[PDB]
Amino acid sequence: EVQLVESGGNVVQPGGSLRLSCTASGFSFDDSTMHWVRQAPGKGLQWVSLISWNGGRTYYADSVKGRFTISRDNSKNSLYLQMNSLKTEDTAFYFCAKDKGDSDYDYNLGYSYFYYMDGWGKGTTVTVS
Amino acid sequence: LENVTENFNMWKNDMVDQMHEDIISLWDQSLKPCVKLTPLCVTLNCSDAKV
Ligand SMILES: *[C@@H]1O[C@H](CO)[C@@H](O)[C@H](O)[C@H]1NC(C)=O
Ligand SMILES: *[C@@H]1O[C@H](CO)[C@@H](O)[C@H](O)[C@H]1NC(C)=O
Repeated sequence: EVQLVESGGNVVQPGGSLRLSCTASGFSFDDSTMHWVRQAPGKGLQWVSLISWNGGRTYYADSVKGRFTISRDNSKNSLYLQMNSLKTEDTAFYFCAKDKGDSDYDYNLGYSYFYYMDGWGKGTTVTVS
Repeated sequence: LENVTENFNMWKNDMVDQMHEDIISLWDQSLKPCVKLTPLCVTLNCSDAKV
């Protein structure tokens, strides 16, 4: 049993910035990778960003690679995803979801990391302009 | 030799059999130390070549 909580969403304007705080507990972040997706009304899921324990494997989706950055720390076990240069078609409920972080190792091929969300947070809110 | 006769069947000759054996071993020995290209073959995404 794990819980994820997010806060900091409010009215936003295009070209502005917003600070989003997403704390969680019940699972250590030392060996956990956090995801980010958004759920616009009437539409399917969309991938936003990915992050590893320290760095690398922080790949971003094609349409949201402009100036979006995600950072993590171990001191207080929380995550951030600051919104920047908000467009007029990127308004939706952003969701942060835990990942199991399973892997595999073959001497010839090397480390292979699999990705699939396990736990999900309550959800945030966005409103352009 | 001056005046002597002998017969032999080359198909039963073992000089050729030994030559095949050691030549095969020689090639294997030369390839022992240097790298093996096992990791290379993965899912390759190939369409065509510009040239
Ligand atoms: C390296 O490990 C320390 C351990 O406390 C952690 O605080 C730090 O964030 C790690 N490095 C990075 C780049 O996060
Ligand atoms: C063999 O040949 C030699 C010459 O090369 C000859 O002198 C001798 O008589 C021959 N022997 C036989 C058995 O034919």
